[PDB]
Amino acid sequence: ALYFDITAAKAWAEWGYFNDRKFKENPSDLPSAKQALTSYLQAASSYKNHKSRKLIARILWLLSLDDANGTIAAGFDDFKGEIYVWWWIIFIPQLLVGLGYKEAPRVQAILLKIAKTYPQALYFLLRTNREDMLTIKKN
Amino acid sequence: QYQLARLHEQLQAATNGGRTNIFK
Amino acid sequence: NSHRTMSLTENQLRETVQANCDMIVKKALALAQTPQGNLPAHQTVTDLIAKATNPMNLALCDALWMPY
Amino acid sequence: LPIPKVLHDKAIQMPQPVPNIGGAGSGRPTYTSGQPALPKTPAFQL
Amino acid sequence: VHLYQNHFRFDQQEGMFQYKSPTVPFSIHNHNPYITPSPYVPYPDEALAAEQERYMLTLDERLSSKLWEPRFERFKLIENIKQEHAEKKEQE
Amino acid sequence: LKMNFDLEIRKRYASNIESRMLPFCYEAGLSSG
Amino acid sequence: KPPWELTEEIMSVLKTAFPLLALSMETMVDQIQKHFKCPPDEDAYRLIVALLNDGLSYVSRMPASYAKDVKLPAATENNITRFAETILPNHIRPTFEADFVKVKPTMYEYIHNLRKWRDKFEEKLDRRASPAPLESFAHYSPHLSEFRYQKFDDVEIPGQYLQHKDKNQDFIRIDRFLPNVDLVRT
Repeated sequence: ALYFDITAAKAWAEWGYFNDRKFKENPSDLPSAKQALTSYLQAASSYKNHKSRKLIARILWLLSLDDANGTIAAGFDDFKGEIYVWWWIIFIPQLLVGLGYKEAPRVQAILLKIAKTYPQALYFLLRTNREDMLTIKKN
Repeated sequence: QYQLARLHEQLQAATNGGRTNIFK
Repeated sequence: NSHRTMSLTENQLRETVQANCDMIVKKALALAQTPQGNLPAHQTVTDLIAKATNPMNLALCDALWMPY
Repeated sequence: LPIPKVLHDKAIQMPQPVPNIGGAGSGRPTYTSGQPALPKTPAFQL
Repeated sequence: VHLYQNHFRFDQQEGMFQYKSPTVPFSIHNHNPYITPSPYVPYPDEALAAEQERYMLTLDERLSSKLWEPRFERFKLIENIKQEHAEKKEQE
Repeated sequence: LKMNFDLEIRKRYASNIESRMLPFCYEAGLSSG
Repeated sequence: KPPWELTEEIMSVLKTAFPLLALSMETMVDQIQKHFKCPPDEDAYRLIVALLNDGLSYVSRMPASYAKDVKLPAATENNITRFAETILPNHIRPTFEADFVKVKPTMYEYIHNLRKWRDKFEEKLDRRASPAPLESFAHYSPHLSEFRYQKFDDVEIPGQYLQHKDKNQDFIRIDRFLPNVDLVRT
């Protein structure tokens, strides 16, 4: 079906969910998780129709289950296309929290993309986070 | 006449118009 | 907060998250079920309302809660 | 769509009391609706 | 034939025949295990009265006139219609 | 499509003159009543 | 690297683009932060209420301490003396000291005096002139006198990016701050 499709996000979504279930049943098949992440990215890029938020949530959940080598966090390198960072705006607090948990580069790329397009969606939260970190680290 | 008509109506209602046997 | 992780284990986080989500989903699924026999549709809600309105267990609440 | 001037006579008469028609019955405490502009008052004696 | 207080029926009869034939009812504070309890109750000469009741039942179509022997004719009619329709469908 | 004229005549066996009139009218054939 | 370095990098990228908008937002936040903090009376009321609630909770958890012979256990004397010392204006400190810092009160008298003080502060806060001019919350009224005339870019009304929408082309922009402010006691 994916061999015949042109702009079918449903095929990508079903393949990603299949791989996610396969990874869930056996918690040692990292390649399945990587394929699921790549498929979710493809489907989200194809949709652009408010159904990408669930895929983004699944991607964020998958990213936090990675290993030291970062095997799962490679679908970004294996994926070609644009991101459409508008649909990531609702998840800014999660990205801010995660930029200090094992996956800082991947969330920092998205945050940098957002900073250049929607500054008013990020200014206040970024300022509060900066003050909090400054107080905590070097009180 | 009126009593007979009322009794016939009541019996027909009770027996479901002859489809049911209540006397067995 | 516990200051007791010392492991940062992915498996432990996975298991705990799954268990807590399952508990919440069980609580939510109990409310949407319908009875088997000839009982009214939202009988579980009625049972919970009786439990919540019982004065026997309303009297065991805190004073700052103001059960009255 | 069309809006004639004046309006014809039958459409501008004052409502008159009307009886209950339909064959279903009246006074049934069920969830049926049917309603005329001006129903006629039932008879009573106090 | 079985005899009761105000009705009787034959042994193999699913209805009843009347002898005249050819708590706190209606209170919203009652309780039963299928409804919620009410907060207004604890947890689970005659001519004047008749005149007052008559005055209070003014314009009440069905109750004022009364101030009752069901026969289930519509139910039986629906059963007959459904059976006839099923029988007709069986042929085709 | 039609009118069940036999359901209204039976009410004769159920002001008073008005009540008895309509079954007679339907039985004869006076649809107007 | 440390999280704060990444945060600073993001902030620098955000500032290099949209400098005037960033300046306007920063100035607005600074003014709100500077001129909208509680006066001392409200601080005293808040702390009195907190102490009274803590005392009631303690008495509830461990009954038999409500008698007229239990001498304020749980080492709350430290909290009481610290509050009397470093969290009060000079105008009311002597009275609070004479009422609490002394060893006189038991739990009964402790709660009695706390209730009296709470009543006094509630009555005082309730009789203020609630509608206050906005120009009074500054030395040259940055929010009132000059927001529309000393901003270098348009600013949206905050909180519109938390909603589930598909574009921001129809977001509301700030036009003005109303000149009257309400005082509200919870």
